[PDB]
Amino acid sequence: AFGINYMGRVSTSANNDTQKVWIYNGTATGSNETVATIAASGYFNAFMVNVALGKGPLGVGDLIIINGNDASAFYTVQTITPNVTVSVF
Amino acid sequence: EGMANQKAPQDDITPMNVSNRDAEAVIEDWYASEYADRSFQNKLAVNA
Repeated sequence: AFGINYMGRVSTSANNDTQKVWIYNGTATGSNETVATIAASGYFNAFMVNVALGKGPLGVGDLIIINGNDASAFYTVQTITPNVTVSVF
Repeated sequence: EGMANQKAPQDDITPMNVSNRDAEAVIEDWYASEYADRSFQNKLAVNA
């Protein structure tokens, strides 16, 4: 249940030779899901244009500030193909 | 004084900060005055 309206950029730099920082909602005002649900494999697949070839805004190593309806934590993108998987940080 | 730095391409600019300060001059008033009585006009060879 990824919602593009709840994803936002944090890092202001356009330098694509370094990693980006994202922030995702998920509280009662956002997608209203737990951190464990959001951190599940392939949850952010709908964000990528074509996840099979790894084409999309997310890149390996980006930091996502996940804000679930129970808690919040930093996460780091590990792979973008064939699924978008994240690990805690 | 300003300063020039480097940055990565497409990165946001990070200015080097320029300091400012102020200087204050205090104004004073001075007077130089004299009197010349009219009875001395006809008694002096100079113009008082």
